[PDB]
Amino acid sequence: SALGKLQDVVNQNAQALNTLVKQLSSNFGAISSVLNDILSRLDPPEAEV
Amino acid sequence: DSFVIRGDEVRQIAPGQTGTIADYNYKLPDDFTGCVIAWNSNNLDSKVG
Repeated sequence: SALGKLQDVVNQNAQALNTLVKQLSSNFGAISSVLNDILSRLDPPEAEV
Repeated sequence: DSFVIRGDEVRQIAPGQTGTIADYNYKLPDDFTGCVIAWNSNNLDSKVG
């Protein structure tokens, strides 16, 4: 634990990147989190929503 | 744009509708602005034969 200050910064940056990438898997109330699935399953009036 | 259609087809003169005259006769855009006007014309556009 001598080098904890640098490792803390590295861990925080990697965790922020992992969280930002992970947030793509969330649908945020939509039917799916995949854009291709929505574009292939629905008409543009509701796919737009 | 003036035409004569059936009574059940007046729902198809709208953005984002699936239907027959919507696809092959008269299509409205999704960003359509304006008014659709429909009235019964059985006394004028109909014959007993």
